[PDB]
Amino acid sequence: NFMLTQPHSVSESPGKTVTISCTGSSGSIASNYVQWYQQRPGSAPTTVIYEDNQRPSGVPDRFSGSIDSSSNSASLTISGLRTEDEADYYCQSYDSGIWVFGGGTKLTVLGQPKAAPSVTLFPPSSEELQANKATLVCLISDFYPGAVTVAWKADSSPVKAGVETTTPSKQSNNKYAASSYLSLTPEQWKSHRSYSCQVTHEGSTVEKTVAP
Amino acid sequence: QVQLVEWGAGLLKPSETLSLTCAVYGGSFSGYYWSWIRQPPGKGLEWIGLINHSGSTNYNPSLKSRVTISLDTSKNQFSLKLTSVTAADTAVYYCARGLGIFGVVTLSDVWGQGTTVTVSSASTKGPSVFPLAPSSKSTSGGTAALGCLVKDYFPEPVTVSWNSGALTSGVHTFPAVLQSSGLYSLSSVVTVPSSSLGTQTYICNVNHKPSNTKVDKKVEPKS
Repeated sequence: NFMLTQPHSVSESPGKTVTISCTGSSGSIASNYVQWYQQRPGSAPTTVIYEDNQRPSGVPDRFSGSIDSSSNSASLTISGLRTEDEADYYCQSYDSGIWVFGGGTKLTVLGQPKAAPSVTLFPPSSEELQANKATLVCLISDFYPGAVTVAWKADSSPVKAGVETTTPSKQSNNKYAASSYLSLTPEQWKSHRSYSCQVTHEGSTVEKTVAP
Repeated sequence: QVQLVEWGAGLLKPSETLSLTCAVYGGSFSGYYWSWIRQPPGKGLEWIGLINHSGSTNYNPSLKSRVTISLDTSKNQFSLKLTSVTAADTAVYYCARGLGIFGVVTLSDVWGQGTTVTVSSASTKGPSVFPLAPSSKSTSGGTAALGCLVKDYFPEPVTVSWNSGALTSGVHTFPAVLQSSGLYSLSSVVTVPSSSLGTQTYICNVNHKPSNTKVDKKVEPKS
């Protein structure tokens, strides 16, 4: 059961050198080549790292890759981090020939100062009990870079019943707004005592608690 | 100019078999490998089955019981067959070039455009509009977020307005989310100032053209 994983986001300003990781789980990545694909939004995948250290014709040589067999991780390196590098980065490994991929990596160029997100939470309204429905509302906005992960809680315990996270879109002020929603039932709303929503923005996370 | 195309039906039902085929341009299959790769929604690509000119195949262990890839060397194509399609099978399917040796592809230069396959059996439905009330307290920042929640509709799209467009300060529409049961959901909120809260009217007007659903809901601070 070999699988690939990619970091959700990395923050780095242009002019620096940035790295992107991809670590195997069950097996060894030393048994197959790694191939890295770049996916600018609205475009098909195209290779950037090729046979673990080569690049195809036309790609600048600054796209460097490597294989680390110590912890079974692969690295995508961009030396001259450019504002035109914004794309989706994927890694390749073969599991008896499987063209498996990771979760995806969003690398953004910092042209704006780091923004601490503000999170507002809304428990299901009273008009939802009569409809035999329940759903926690978790709104996050005004943060950059716009890529966070969300984990629901049920009486201080992980739950993944209805996790529905869609991409943050562009705002008016160049910022981004997150999305993550927990679909539920009225019996489950009153069943517990503490509901919360968290977002791991970069390295620090802000959470609030709502109770029925 | 090596080129590739895929084709097939864009809508599939549960418990059905899924059939595809990719065509090659400007070459042969003799020592030229081909893979069928898919993009699950919001996830990375993964592959199911390969073939060469003779007909030997390698399969995905997870989809082994549901994969059949065959070559048609006379007309120069290769076909994807996916039996017993489930909700987890939603993706867009890609055929890619392959050069290699002894079963492992050592070269993937060009990629197909990809064809869209939908796996659902959900009928068209009207949204269930849900207003959401904030804590109605002057928080750390003097911002009051009021809005309505849209759920259980099919298919896209839906746009949410505010006071017939009169309010525009805190209006922020979103893309929709996917409920696993076959329906969708949306979100809308207004970030009104805390001082101007409690007495002013906040109403959202929802539009679902496929279901012809127009619902007006009023949002209140607290009760």
